[PDB]
Amino acid sequence: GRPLRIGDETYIPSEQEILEFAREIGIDPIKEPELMWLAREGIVAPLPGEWKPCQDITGDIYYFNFANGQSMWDHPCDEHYRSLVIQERAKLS
Amino acid sequence: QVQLQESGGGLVQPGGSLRLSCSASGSSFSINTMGWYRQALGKQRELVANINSGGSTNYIDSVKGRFTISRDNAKNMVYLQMNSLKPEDTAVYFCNAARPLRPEGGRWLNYWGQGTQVTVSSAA
Repeated sequence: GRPLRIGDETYIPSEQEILEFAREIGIDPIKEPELMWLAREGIVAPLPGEWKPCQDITGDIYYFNFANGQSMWDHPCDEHYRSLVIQERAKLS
Repeated sequence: QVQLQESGGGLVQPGGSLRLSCSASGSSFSINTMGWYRQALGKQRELVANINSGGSTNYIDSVKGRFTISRDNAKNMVYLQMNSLKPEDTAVYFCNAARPLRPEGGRWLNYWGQGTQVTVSSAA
């Protein structure tokens, strides 16, 4: 792979990108609009520590921790937002 | 929503030239890393060339110096100029958009066109 870099506002996710991230963290957006703020927050979360976005030779995007060599498909914080969605759903019930 | 539509493929004689185009929708075009990938029948998808927002390019070794990737940011277009085409260039060619959510240390989303066939053949 190779690290993804921009080189030498546009970074705001689209409503459609937020919808898709919401589904990925377990929200049913049509039924649970009250949870969508977690999707808006989580989609722009920074990569922790020394994690960097990378793309392999087949074009697939993944995350690589250059400090320790760990790799994963999802953003490392996505599991935290999955957990918060479950807690927020229970809190509001 | 970033959406890609490739065009310009088809039959081409070995040794010939061909330019592929891709139209991209969405507002994030100028910050995206745009690329061309190809998938030979029965094989994996493989980088051909890409270009990041700042214009840095990477090429797969087998096409370096025969192919050129370019972008027109005002028109939201990506192009692949191909020269000295060979039978092993036969594949479905896909345009790719890798979209950053942060200038550094962020999530990136990956978008694909549907592909256009290029067949390098002496029947062209």
